[PDB]
Amino acid sequence: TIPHLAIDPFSLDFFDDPYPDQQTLRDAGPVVYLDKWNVYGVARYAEVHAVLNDPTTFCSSRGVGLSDFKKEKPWRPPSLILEADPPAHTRPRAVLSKVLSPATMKTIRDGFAAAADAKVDELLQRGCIDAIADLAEAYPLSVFPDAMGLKQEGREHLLPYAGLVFNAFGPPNELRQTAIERSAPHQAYVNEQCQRPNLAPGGFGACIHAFTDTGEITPDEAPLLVRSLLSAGLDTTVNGIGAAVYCLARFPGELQRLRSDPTLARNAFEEAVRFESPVQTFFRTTTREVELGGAVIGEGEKVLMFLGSANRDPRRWSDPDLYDITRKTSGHVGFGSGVHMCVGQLVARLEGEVMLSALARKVAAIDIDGPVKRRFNNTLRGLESLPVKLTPA
Ligand code: MH0
Ligand SMILES: CCCCc1ccc(C(=O)O)cc1
Ligand SMILES: [Cl-]
Repeated sequence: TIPHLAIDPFSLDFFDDPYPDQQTLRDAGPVVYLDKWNVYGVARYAEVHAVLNDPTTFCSSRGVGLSDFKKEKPWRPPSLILEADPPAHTRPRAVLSKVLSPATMKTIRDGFAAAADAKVDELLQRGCIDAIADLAEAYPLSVFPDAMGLKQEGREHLLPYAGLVFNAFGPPNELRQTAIERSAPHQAYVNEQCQRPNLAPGGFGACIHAFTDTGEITPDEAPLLVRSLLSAGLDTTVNGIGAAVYCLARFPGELQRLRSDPTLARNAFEEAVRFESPVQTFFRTTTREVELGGAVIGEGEKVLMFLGSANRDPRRWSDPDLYDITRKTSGHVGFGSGVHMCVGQLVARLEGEVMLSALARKVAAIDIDGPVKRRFNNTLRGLESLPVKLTPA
């Protein structure tokens, strides 16, 4: 009654061109079974959205990766927010919400925007750049580690530690095993910067530690909460900004509309998050037998959500394969949905907005002038190299 497919969604063939296989998964039915890894899969918008908004049935405490924490030891201590269900999740989420709050964005907006404008000026003087290393990576590295309050030395561990966290959500393929086999130096760096003494005052990390007085989190919880932001806060925005530049390179008609109204910068980024979905997939675990779209799913089973596929489901979106910077993007699941919805989305949207704003005002054309290279990750989608030529406005 549930179709069985042999598609491996964690194979290099799938990462290269996931959209044909994603249509196959959507059209096979609301719920499929993935024989390769012995998990259920949901790829339409309706079921992906329903799983995300039923945290009691589809829990996160047994892991949001393939590994089931009731069966295998986690490779690192589980996240206190990402891999926690209510009520345990509520207090750490509230703290992170207040740290990354609307009121907090007012404190950083001018600095984030100025660094965005400075970087575009620096790239325009170079002309032929790599939009990944020189922009998608360079810009967030110049604002987020400082916003975190991190020291200057050692920041080369941040992106490797991030790509390790997102590879480790996947199955035990070579991508995951090769990452974990090199983890120790990055884990040691990250775990040290989470201690209150090593975080500059006024930064995100210090603010989390200051929330131990309220009774929302204890002092021993604060280091793992800083770890969350160092795990989720950098590589996702890199891939998001990378995707936006990619989209503007592939759809010059949208760059022209953006140039003619730079207030579209925020929705241009949001649409790139829908269109590319930097976070492609992750898992939930069923706490009971549950009927999902006419198919019953036993207790203790892993359910794989295709977030990128749900952001391109024609049953929910009009012309989903088109990059449209004036689309009503509200309702996309690129930031998740429900109680776990990305608590750092204001930081991501801010970085994306001010960077697309800088490009909208300073750049007249973005032309790909070199081999594009994809970066392969079990959970992240994005580019390794994007050779582009920037033409000043
Ligand atoms: C500064 C911090 C920060 C930034 C920036 C950030 C940027 C991004 N993120 Fe995202 N992310 C951050 C910190 C988190 C946390 C701590 C959590 C876990 C929240 C919870 O309650 O479990 C999270 N993000 C949760 C999520 C989830 C939902 C996970 C789940 O349901 O299990 C998604 C899909 C996500 N993110 C995507 C993205 C994308 C896409 C971007 C950027 C374009
Ligand atoms: C399922 C991946 C969502 C992004 C993410 C990664 C890590 C954390 C964390 O370390 O808590 C949170 C969210
Ligand atoms: Cl770690």
